[PDB]
Amino acid sequence: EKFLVIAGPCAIESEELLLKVGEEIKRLSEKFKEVEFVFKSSFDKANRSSIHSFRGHGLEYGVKALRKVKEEFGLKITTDIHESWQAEPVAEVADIIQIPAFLCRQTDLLLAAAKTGRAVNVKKGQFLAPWDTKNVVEKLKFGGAKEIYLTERGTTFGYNNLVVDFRSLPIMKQWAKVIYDATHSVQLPGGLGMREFIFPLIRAAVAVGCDGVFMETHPEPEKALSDASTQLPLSQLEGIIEAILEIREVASKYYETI
Amino acid sequence: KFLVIAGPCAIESEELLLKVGEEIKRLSEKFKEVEFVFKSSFDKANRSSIHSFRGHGLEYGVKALRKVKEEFGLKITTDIHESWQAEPVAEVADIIQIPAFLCRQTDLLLAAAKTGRAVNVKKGQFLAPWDTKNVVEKLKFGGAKEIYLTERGTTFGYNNLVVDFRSLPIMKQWAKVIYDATHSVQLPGGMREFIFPLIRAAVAVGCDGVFMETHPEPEKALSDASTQLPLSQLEGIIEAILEIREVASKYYETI
Amino acid sequence: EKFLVIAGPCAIESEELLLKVGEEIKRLSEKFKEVEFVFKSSFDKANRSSIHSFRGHGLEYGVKALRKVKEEFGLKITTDIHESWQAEPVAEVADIIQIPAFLCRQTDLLLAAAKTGRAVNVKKGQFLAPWDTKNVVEKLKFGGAKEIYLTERGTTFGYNNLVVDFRSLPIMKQWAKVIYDATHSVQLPGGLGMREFIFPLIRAAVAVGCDGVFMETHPEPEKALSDASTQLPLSQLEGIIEAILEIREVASKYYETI
Amino acid sequence: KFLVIAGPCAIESEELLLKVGEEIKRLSEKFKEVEFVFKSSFDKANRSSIHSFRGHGLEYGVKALRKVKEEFGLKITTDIHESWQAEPVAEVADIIQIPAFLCRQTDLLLAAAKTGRAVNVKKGQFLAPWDTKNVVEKLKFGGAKEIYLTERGTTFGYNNLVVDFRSLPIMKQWAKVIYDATHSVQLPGGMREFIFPLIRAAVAVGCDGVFMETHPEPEKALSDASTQLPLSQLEGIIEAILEIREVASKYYETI
Ligand SMILES: CCC(OP(=O)(O)O)C(=O)O
Ligand SMILES: CCC(OP(=O)(O)O)C(=O)O
Ligand SMILES: CCC(OP(=O)(O)O)C(=O)O
Ligand SMILES: CCC(OP(=O)(O)O)C(=O)O
Repeated sequence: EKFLVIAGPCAIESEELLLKVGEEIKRLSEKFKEVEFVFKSSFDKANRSSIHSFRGHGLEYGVKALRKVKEEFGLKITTDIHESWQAEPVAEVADIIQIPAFLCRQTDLLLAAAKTGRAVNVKKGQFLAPWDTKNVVEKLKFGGAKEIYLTERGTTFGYNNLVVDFRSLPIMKQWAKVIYDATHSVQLPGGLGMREFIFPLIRAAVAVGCDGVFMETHPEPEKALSDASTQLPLSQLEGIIEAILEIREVASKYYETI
Repeated sequence: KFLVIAGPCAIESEELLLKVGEEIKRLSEKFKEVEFVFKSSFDKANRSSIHSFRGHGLEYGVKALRKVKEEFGLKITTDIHESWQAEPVAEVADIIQIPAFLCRQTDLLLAAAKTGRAVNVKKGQFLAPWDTKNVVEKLKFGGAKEIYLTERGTTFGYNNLVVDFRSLPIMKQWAKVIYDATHSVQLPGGMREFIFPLIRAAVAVGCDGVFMETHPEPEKALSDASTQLPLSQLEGIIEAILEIREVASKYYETI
Repeated sequence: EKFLVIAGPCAIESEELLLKVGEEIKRLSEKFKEVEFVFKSSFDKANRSSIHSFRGHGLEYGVKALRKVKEEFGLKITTDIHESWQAEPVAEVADIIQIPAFLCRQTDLLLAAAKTGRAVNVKKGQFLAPWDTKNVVEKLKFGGAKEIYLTERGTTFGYNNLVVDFRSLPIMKQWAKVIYDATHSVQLPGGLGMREFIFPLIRAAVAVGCDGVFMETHPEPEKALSDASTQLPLSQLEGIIEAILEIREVASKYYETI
Repeated sequence: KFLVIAGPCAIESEELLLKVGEEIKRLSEKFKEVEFVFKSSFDKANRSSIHSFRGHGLEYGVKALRKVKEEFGLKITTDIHESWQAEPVAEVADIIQIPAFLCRQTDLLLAAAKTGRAVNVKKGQFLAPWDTKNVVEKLKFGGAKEIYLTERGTTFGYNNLVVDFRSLPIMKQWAKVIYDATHSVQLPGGMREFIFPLIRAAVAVGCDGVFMETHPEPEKALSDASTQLPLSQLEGIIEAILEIREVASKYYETI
């Protein structure tokens, strides 16, 4: 099946930033024709740890910016919602509506996304066990969602640390397509992440077997207004994608049937 | 004064709230040194299953809670799940409760703070004790002056929560601390036998209040049936923690 | 029942150190007649993280020193063993043979301690679940142990951190007397512990209900050759004991029947 | 060359070792680029129950292992549990294995190092990856020159282990790293369905070898019956990880 690569800057710092990253993602989409690229960027970081951290420029501005990326590059779009009322307006541009990890159990939010007719990707909560995502999928199907994804992004392991239990991939695959979040899984919650572990863990993900990967990427991560310690330098995206496609190919014959 | 937040998990009916409200009113008159706050949720917005009980809506809930306050003169507290709910809930709620999964949702915290009411945030199962400092800062920036942080367990492997009592003294540095005796022993996706033992630990360590879900017939409760405390056992547990607190308070560490 | 207080310097730095601490423990034993005091000190720290850390002066020297404490103060003695051959020689002086947390599953060590006729106290491994101590007790009873204790000393919680799940107290009480280790439960494994949490957690232990407490104490912890960050200053011992006896008394009527 | 440590969990009989040894010898001839090491324990010294199978003793075990080496020319490895066992086990064991629960026992490590043999330490379920540096230092101080560290899972709540693959690159800084594919999925006090998936992850991340318990009829094994790999499936898994390693190795990070 066509492998999914969800990538883009963590936050919509500006429409300019989006177009710059979008241009590169479009270039890669022309090279890796076996991959379905989906451009991602949040119009609002509604759960920052600090009240002083960057959040965004609003839903209106964000949707407009994402619409520009789609119009200029013909790329599919995904962004996350935080409250039920945002589902409808976001659905006007987003091909995939993303549900934040902390909100994976909020029934009304899931239902709001599901009734839009768009695909829905739920980030698995850091508090959730793999088998408990079955009910998350059930809620979505109940709400009308026909294309559902579950994203592995790490599990609470002691304080300010996340561990990736790769057994979650084959478990969740039982009821939905599975995406591996390569950048959030190495973040150290409330720590201030370890970028040195992004590549090795993404290699593990495709060796185990998943339906796609999620990666935050920015031209200059150190200057990012969010996830500055974990966003992947844009220039490194192509090489990482080539590597995972190669590993996926050689491991694919061994992927177990669900 | 020591706070005791109690009531049925969900507003299954105003009748249920009245029955429980009558008992909490009685204890309220018996333990004058304790500040009682009646609690019940108008909506269980985060149930695991789509087929589980959620409630009768916000309007019916605020109505029933209004009835408890008017008929018994008890303070009220209930939780909100989206920003728009803050204002209407504040009409009756003396303390607005923020769900554990939603303790990092900035707009929900700000919305609650804006009402002028007290705010009690359930510490997320994913949050470290020291990371609650930023939660308090959001509420203060939002205008809140009476702020509570509630210990309700931390993710410990799958489908299990552990109470790290070191959290009580840590969180006390920036807010009043409440110990949730019923959700702390629940097994996500619990054991009532551990409720009393751990609540005794909480007061021995030192906290500003305790939170307990109580129901006349927990077995029939439409929510948290395995952990809600039988109404008839509430008085005994309250007297027990007051006695333990009386002796232990001598040793509570300064701030 | 008579509450147990197991206390003493972590390691047998010298026979002098033992006598100094022993004198204070003897004084307290005369005051707190409702408490059964047991003097503790390790003749060898056989599991230090670093090869460069202090271990001890040998079994022979240690046993001799402990024998001096018992002879001079009439105090019961306890120390830990690391290999089966040490059980017999240690049993000559130790009233209670202690089994290290990492070795709580080593069948031969438990059996070696059990056949001596002495009481045996097993530190619950940081990897062990409360209900899995039932088999530990079974092994001991099988080996002839008639007086058995299980000691709560924390559980692995992420990296370099331990958490005390107080539910373990009533669970383990089902099959053995339970001791709460107040100083090791706050240590941060391979961290370099937080002494500020020793007192609050010990208060929790007696409120929940246990059969005794274990505390490492040293005249000048900062100068200790082991557990310098967690050993309780000797001058603070009396006050801590008074406090837990007071809390135990008021909470005792509520202790659940196993 | 890549290391593959395999064999039945316990020496249930020299006959069993011979049957498994014959297959490992065959694969040894098929995969010349791989260094095979035959493994089996002469004693399961840490069983949960006093009534569980331990083995036939050290003498019978070393005897059977000697038979495997002599009859097949395969390297040998078995674990020790007390210091005195190091010398006699070293008579046949090319690699002395240190149990996970015993990875911090200084005298056991030194005893193993003194024999002059290679030493493979199972990382304790309680140990952080970076804390294995001190384990290596003990062995070096003891005279060991060939040192391995084996990833076998970390305590994750109760009766569960999680494999934090970040450990592979971290431990590689100071020793050769082996991934234990069978114990990493066992549930303390497991699921065979996760063995292959995680071993694929291990080679994709990068390691120096893999450890696998294999038995002709795992269902009848007297130890780790729920996780031992059926002998007939070993060849396929080895070929699979060699292919994945061949492609993935291009991306292994430098030291
Ligand atoms: C909050 C934002 C976010 O992800 P989580 O919900 O998994 O943390 C994101 O991908 O932008
Ligand atoms: C969801 C409801 C709830 O608490 P948590 O947010 O701590 O789970 C409650 O107290 O009703
Ligand atoms: C190793 C020494 C030791 O305890 P643990 O086994 O619980 O760590 C002790 O109390 O001396
Ligand atoms: C006990 C035996 C054992 O391994 P651990 O020490 O990792 O559990 C083994 O590989 O035989």
